[PDB]
Amino acid sequence: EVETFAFQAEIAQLMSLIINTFYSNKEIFLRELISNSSDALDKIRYESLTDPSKLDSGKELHINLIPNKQDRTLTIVDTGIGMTKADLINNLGTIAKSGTKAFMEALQAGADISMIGQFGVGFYSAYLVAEKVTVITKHNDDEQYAWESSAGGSFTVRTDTGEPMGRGTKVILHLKEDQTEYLEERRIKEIVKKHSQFIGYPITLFVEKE
Ligand SMILES: CN(C(=O)c1cccs1)[C@@H]1C[C@@H]2C=C[C@H]1C2
Repeated sequence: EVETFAFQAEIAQLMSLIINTFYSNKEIFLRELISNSSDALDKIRYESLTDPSKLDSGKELHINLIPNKQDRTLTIVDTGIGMTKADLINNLGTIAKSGTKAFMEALQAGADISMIGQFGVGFYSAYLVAEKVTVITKHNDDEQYAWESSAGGSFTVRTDTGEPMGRGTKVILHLKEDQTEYLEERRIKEIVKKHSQFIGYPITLFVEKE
């Protein structure tokens, strides 16, 4: 059972601006997604101080970067707090409406796409490099869900039947054909060192077996 939803109009306009604007500095997408993972890890770390049982679904707090040249995917996995169904369908998009409006005003005033994280809508920079994004997520208070979108104004949410995650979020970037540099180990290392060197959780870059 797959449910299909329209993006709010502002968010659809934002993703079309991200997909259609000429902007060469695409690598900032990785900083934004790692920043999101770090925030999610911060959240479960704080909550577990007053309720240790929140870590029953996994005590390790980390971020894994998993390129896959065969599937042409880059996966960012964290063991943070995860996202509920209502987060996916309504809450986070509602919050993103004001930040989207502010970011688009700033872009008219001379800002540039690299500043997107200062508005809280950095996730959508994934569409700088990805033609489709799948998000698998598990919150302690809800079931495991798959969110997916190829832009175009709509997204889907379904219950996930894949491997159980425990707790956290997995962002699967289905990369555009000309963005496969972000599958290369030395390129990912360079980007993490440049933009994410002080993230307070272990970031493990998986290497490919082939
Ligand atoms: C995956 N995703 C996130 O990881 C975060 C965005 C902002 C803070 S976390 C989002 C959930 C909903 C589905 C995709 C977007 C909107």
